[PDB]
Amino acid sequence: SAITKAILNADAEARYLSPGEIDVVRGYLASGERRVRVARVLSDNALRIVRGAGDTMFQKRPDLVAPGGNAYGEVRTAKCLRDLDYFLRLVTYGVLAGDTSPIDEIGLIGIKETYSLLEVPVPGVIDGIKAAKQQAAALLSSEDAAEASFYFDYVISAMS
Amino acid sequence: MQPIILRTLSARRPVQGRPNLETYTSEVERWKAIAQTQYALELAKEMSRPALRT
Ligand SMILES: CCC1=C(C)/C(=C/C2=NC(=C\c3[nH]c(/C=C4\NC(=O)[C@H](C)[C@H]4CC)c(C)c3CCC(=O)O)/C(CCC(=O)O)=C2C)NC1=O
Repeated sequence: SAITKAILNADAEARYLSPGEIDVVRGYLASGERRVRVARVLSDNALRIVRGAGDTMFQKRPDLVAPGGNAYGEVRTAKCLRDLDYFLRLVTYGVLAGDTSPIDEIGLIGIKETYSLLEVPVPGVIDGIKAAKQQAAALLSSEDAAEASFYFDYVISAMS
Repeated sequence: MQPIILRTLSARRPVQGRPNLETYTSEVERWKAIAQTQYALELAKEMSRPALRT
């Protein structure tokens, strides 16, 4: 959270929250209702966003679901769609929490070597996440789209 | 027996061989991917359920 990050900085320096930390927390608390609105819209349309993202990613890379592909098979395609759903949920978490920590502890620390061991092609994951981002921006207004795109782009960048 | 009766008329079809079906094959692969995705969504929903809450 923004609050957790500010408090951890104060605690590590053994001091009360500074005027800048207080202003950060005030800004986050002021943005709370907008964050909740965006997160609610994303959570209500999770199935549509993931279904469209998977369609777009498999259309752009038919080799994934072709024989010999990483996602080939019912169980593997299920796991791929499940990962897309996971990343969408984590983006909603980041939007609510006002920082990238939930996305880090839950889904981005160790994902690189995880996907490396399983030979999961990271460009395909990035394509799926960009597809999810576009599906989401379709549902959100321009300002809400920008807010959600911050965390979508963070996930994309952390994958690469 | 002196009418002109035509016995062996040529058929419409040309002598060539069957054309390749690569594009049709790719489009069928696309439909198969679309069909696989909707069942994969159900199994993926089953995958995200909690662990030991039976
Ligand atoms: C909640 C946070 C969280 C994340 C993010 C997560 C990702 C994740 N995906 C995995 C497997 C997988 N992940 C994918 C998905 C990828 N392969 C496809 O080609 C696509 C390019 C791409 C998805 C867009 C696939 C196909 C597997 C199975 C591969 C295998 O069995 O080796 C695994 C290994 C364990 C398992 O099989 O379930 C993890 C840890 N797990 C988590 O607990």
